Parts: sequence; structure tokens; C-alpha cells
Amino acid sequence: DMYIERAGDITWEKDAEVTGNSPRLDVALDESGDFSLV
Amino acid sequence: ETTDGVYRVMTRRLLGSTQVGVGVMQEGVFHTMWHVTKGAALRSGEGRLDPYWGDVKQDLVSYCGPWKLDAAWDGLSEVQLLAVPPGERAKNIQTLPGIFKTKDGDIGAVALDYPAGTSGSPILDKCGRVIGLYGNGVVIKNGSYVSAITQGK
Ligand SMILES: N=C(N)N[C@@H]1CCCCNC(=O)[C@H](CCCCN)NC(=O)[C@H](CCCCN)NC(=O)Cc2cccc(c2)CNC(=O)CCCNC1=O
Repeated sequence: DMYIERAGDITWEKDAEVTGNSPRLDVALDESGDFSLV
Repeated sequence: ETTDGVYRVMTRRLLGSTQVGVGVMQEGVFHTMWHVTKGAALRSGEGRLDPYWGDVKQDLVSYCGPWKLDAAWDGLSEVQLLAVPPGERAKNIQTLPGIFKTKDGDIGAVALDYPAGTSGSPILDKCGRVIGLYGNGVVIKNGSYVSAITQGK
């Protein structure tokens, strides 16, 4: 049995840490919802 | 509790309380990702949220009503991932998304690696709309993670 408990509002943080590149990947979405690399 | 906002999805079938994923509650409907709950029903205090719609190919499921989240990446601007990691504070992470190129179109993607129980954390545009859910993605040459910006219809 799973339960939910609240963790925050949904708002944009103007002081956020910025990180992460912007790659483009050729991918496939199989019948079970799993992305694979092409 | 059905106040709009971000929620943790916990369980106790293993060692203690264990965060298996995250979700967003909007307009009375609870939106998470299918692999978090595998469709099973959830509890919120007294209540019980039962699944309403789901799709294993999209890796999405909504509870107590139809999918309500319809904002999309404009593409151009950066976005924030409101990561709710297990045992840890909700934290906003700004990034500029990349691209999953598929046969049916392109999807936004965030190159952000977080523990497995962060799945279902929302991704926001600069005006606050939820544009997708973190957690379904790929592993790259470098070994770390790239998640799609998964949105419903
Ligand atoms: N792995 C990395 N650096 N980061 C991810 C970030 C998870 C963010 C939340 N999202 C998911 O939990 C989803 C659920 C399932 C969707 C299925 N519809 N998982 C995935 O998207 C991918 C899809 C693989 C597609 C292949 N068919 N699976 C994994 O990454 C598991 C994995 C794979 C190789 C090697 C490893 C772990 C070994 N690393 C580790 O143990 C590090 C601790 C765990 N960190 C992770 O799990």
C-alpha cells in the first residue's frame, strides 16, 4: 500500500542552481514506455 | 489532502518509509508516472485516491480524474525541475532542455540525474505551469541520466 504526503508548492525559483547541458539524442519509445538509444 | 501542489509517493512494503516517486496535484487530480505506482491505488490521510486514466507507453497515470496538465515547452526558454528527492527537500533546478528525437516528433529532455525515487517530479516554465514529469529517460555514453519532459494530452 502506497500513500502520498505533500512536499511543496509549484513555483519557479528565481535563485535556482543552473546546471545540465542540452544534448540531442536519437531515441526509440518501445511498447513498454522505455526509451532506448538509436 | 487535495490542495494543489507537489507530493511524495511513499510505501511501507519494504524497510521503513520509502519514497518511490513524486507527483503533482492539480484541479483535484493527482498526476504521477506509471512506473512509480504501477497503477495501484494511493492513500492521502483518511481518503483513498483511485486511478482514473493511465498509459504504460506514455508512463503516465492520473488519479481521481482526467489528466489536467496541458502546458508545453515553448522550446526556447530554460525550465526548472522541482526535484523532490527521497529524504530531502524539494529543490528547484534550472536548465535548458535538450531533445529526444523520435519517429513521431521531438520531445524536450532534461540532463539531470537524481535518485530513482525522484521520478514524477514536475518541470516548470518561467510562468509556473507544469510542462511535464521527470523520470522516464535514457543512459548516455558518459553514464549519467537524461530524462524526457513527459506530458499528457
Ligand atoms: N542511471 C542513472 N545515472 N540515473 C538514474 C536516474 C533515475 C531518475 C528517475 N528515473 C527512473 O528511475 C527510471 C524508471 C524506469 C523508467 C522506465 N520506463 N529509470 C530510467 O529512466 C532508466 C531507463 C533505462 C532505459 C533502458 N531500457 N533506467 C536507469 O537509469 C536505471 C539504471 C540503468 C543503468 C545503470 C544504472 C541504473 C546504475 N546507476 C545507479 O544505480 C544510480 C542510482 C539510480 N540512478 C538512476 O536510476
